[PDB]
Amino acid sequence: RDLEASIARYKEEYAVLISEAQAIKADLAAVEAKVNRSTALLKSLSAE
Amino acid sequence: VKDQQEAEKKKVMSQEIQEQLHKQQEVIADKQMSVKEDLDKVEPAVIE
Amino acid sequence: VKDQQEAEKKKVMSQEIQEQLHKQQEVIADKQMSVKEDLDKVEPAVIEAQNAVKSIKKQHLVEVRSMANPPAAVKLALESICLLLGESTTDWKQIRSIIMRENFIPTIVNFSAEEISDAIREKMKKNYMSNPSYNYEIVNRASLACGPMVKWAIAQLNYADMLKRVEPLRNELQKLEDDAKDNQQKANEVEQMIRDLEASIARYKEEYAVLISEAQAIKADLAAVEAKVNRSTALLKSLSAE
Repeated sequence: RDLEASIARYKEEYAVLISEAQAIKADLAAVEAKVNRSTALLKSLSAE
Repeated sequence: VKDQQEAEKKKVMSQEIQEQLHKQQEVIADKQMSVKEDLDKVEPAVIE
Repeated sequence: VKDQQEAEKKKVMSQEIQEQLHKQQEVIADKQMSVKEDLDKVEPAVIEAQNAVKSIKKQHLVEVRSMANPPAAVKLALESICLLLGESTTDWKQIRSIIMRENFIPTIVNFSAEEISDAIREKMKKNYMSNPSYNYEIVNRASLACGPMVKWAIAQLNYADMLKRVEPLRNELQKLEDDAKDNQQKANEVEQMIRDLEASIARYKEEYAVLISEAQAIKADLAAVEAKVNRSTALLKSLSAE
């Protein structure tokens, strides 16, 4: 049970960490959208 | 994984406890006959 | 968990391999000394066996038709025929046994351990009474035909009565080999099926971290939806008076 508790409780709170990682990927994806959108406008005004 | 395997290693020696449960049956069977022998013998002395 | 445990139960089967590899060390050590014994013994026979093929028809056929065999050849040809299940002491039986064209085949077929100890013990006694004979007259010039076969007849006696020292060694090797070879087949099997489990686990285990994260994504979305429901319900009850 000491292992089982260690097996159990140190399995799902560690799955909370990957949930935080998912937020980072979403934030990185949101930034990546800003990366291309800003670059697209930047090259649009190259003629100007 | 290693926590589970160690737990299952203790589950393997929990099967050893099942063997000791078979030993418990041997202990109980030998004890019951010894108690029966004592019951036929010890009781008159207790009255004395 | 069980697949790895089954893989680790096969790792327990892999834990048998280094015991079997320790048996391999026993096999290798026993093989090396057996090979060393073979190297000290087998090599002259290979030379003699090749010399049998090198023998020319003219050397043998001419001397078979001789009206009297030389005394050097008589002492050595008689013992050779005793190997051929034709034990005899007459020259004509020697002549007949060699006439057949099928006699060029068994110059190599004859093999050492077919010899009975009593038959072998007769030859050392024949060796003692004929020690100056055999290879010594082969070197002289007794006959070109006798050369390859006399030394061939000299051998097969340095194998018997001491291959019996190798018989327990080879029998122990056979017990070690057969136990190891079937177990070594398991070793190849265990390694393959360990990878098969691990490959299955690899495609399965690594996807669960994404899968549980997907569940974490749903509960995060579920909390956001639930928060909106409570917030919007508070708005409606506040806007109820309006």
